[PDB]
Amino acid sequence: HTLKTANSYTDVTVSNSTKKAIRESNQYTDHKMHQLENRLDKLEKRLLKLLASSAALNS
Amino acid sequence: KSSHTLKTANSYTDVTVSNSTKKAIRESNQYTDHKMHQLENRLDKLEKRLLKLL
Amino acid sequence: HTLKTANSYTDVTVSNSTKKAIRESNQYTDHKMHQLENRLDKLEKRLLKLLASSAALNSLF
Repeated sequence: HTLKTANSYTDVTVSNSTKKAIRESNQYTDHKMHQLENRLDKLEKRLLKLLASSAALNS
Repeated sequence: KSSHTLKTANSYTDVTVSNSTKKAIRESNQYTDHKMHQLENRLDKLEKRLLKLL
Repeated sequence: HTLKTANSYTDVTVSNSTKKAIRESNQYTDHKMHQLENRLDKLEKRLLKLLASSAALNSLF
């Protein structure tokens, strides 16, 4: 009786814990990828500048 | 009966919880590798376009 | 009771687990993001340099 009840309480709580961990870690991930996306957006705009600048250098 | 029962149940907890810590770290590390491919591919492209442009 | 004690042990163990997995996943994500940031810093620097010498050449000419 008691062994089965504890082990099932373990199973259900553990399974909720696994979800919460991944949920929270994957949200941190999304947070860091956003920061590197912003950075890549800004790079790409700088490259677009150099492109026009290069074509203008010809002459 | 009951210290035997407490002990058995805690041993169950220990192996189940640790496997789950490992499980959660594996899936999150996988999701992160997924988001890293897309970021690194974007940067690969940018350096390629700068090199071409040069 | 034995059940109450077993379940309390389970709650502390699981809570410590959640904290540990999140910490370790996040440390991973931090190392992978730091590597890219490094790559990205080098290119930022090259671009600023190429932009200023082309923006200089334009002005001169």
